[PDB]
Amino acid sequence: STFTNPVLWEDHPDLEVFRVGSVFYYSSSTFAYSPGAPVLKSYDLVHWTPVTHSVPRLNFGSNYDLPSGTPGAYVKGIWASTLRYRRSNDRFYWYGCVEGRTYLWTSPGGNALANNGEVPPSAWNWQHTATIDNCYADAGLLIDDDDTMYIAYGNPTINVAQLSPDGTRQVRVQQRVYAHPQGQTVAGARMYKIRGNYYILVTRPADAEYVLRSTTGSPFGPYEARTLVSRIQGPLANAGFAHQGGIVDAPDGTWHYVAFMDAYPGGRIPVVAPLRWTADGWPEVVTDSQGRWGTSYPIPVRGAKNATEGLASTDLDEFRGTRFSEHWEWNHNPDTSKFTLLGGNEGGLILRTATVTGDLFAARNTLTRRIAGPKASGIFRLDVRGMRDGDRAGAVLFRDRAAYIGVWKQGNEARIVMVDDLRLNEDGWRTASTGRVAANGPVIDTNAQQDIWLRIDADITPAFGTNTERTTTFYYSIDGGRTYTRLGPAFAMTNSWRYFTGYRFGVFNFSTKSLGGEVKVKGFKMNMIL
Repeated sequence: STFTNPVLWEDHPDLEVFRVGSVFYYSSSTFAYSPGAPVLKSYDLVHWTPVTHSVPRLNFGSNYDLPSGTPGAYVKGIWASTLRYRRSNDRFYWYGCVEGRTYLWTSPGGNALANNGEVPPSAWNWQHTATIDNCYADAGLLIDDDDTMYIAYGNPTINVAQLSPDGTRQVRVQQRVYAHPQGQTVAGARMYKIRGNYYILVTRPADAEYVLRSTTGSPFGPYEARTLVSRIQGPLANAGFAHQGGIVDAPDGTWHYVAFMDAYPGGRIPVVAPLRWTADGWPEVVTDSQGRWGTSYPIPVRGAKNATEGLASTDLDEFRGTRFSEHWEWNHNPDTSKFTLLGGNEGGLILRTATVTGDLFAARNTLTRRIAGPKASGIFRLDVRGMRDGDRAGAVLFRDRAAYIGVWKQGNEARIVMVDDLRLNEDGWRTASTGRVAANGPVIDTNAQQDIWLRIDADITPAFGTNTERTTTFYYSIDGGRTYTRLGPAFAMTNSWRYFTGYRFGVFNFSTKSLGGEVKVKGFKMNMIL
């Protein structure tokens, strides 16, 4: 029984990982996507499924509601943050520093400590619990063995704060518990209590990870460093280096390092290796026989419990019931008066136009989800009969350099179009270009408007550090999805890391004239391209 890396080919960066009984949990960072801070769940560290988000609506300032176009909160919001489960009061604590203040969101755990780490889906209930006016940049929470809470944080040097018993105030801080001896940057703190001593994992961006250990046995350090990895090769080409992430023990006591790689343009994806502990108390990565991060290893937990999630990344989603599956996040906070999940077996998502603008980056209520790699096709099925003069709705390959296939309603004409050259300026994230119609498809009658399928075939095969840009192509069906027609040129995708998040599939609807129009999203399906 073995596994191959990467363990999940979806963009989940700045991961924190820990175990409660039989369950491992993984928290990632989401910038201005809303809900923020997804939590994934796994029985074996290899098969992961999304189960909740720690921040159901971003409460960090009015810019997160995208009230007035770019730069809005693009590439701000949730950077590296931290999640731990507190057994003493059965509560999960998420901390993340956003624009200079640290926000605490918490949820009960449905008595997880007593049920081998399981949390009933209905028990998650995340609430804003505190705002600490100290910036804990790249925070790593530790809930110590005596139930005192510490947070390691900082960039380019590391500090440790002690919080009050309820976790809402700072009561003590020790500055500079670690500084690199050549003045190089460290960041990305995760903090641990292991075998009677304190350890902090830090990244030397973006090619190394160090393991720090308290020299005095106090959580305040100071800490000495040893290398955990530095410029290690494998397990993927053209994806930078395995770094950052965290370490975690399995129920049988063996330890693992879960790191992530810069697999742009798909984004940043997790890889796992075993760890061994030296006689004198330092962790080391178990490489393959050539000193590389292995492409496969033994399964971390044998005979692990099965799935039943519900929706996998590749399952058909017809928006049944009245909440989104955990795969979906809006670009910025949605205007909840302008969308409706109708619910029931029939499902369907109504998107009413929420913004009047010529600029897709300024539009509210663009709904997005991650692209699984290395190659995947995302298919949205819509009814656009409800569109009004000036509306533009469609399926977008969404990032700072974007393209879409969609429908433009102008007077009484509905026409399929493919638009490219949608660009944000990386310096400041204001809009650089509002797009070019690269090709026109057919005018579509009411019957075709009732059931139009829009398909995006995306290649996110890693190309980081190369001179090759991957391409994506777009297709439409107006015969009930039986055949598809190619529209527009192949779209070259950016390998830039500056926007941080990977390319996503999205659906949007806005007006250049006035509000009032709508489309219904009947469903979404992602198919792996083999």
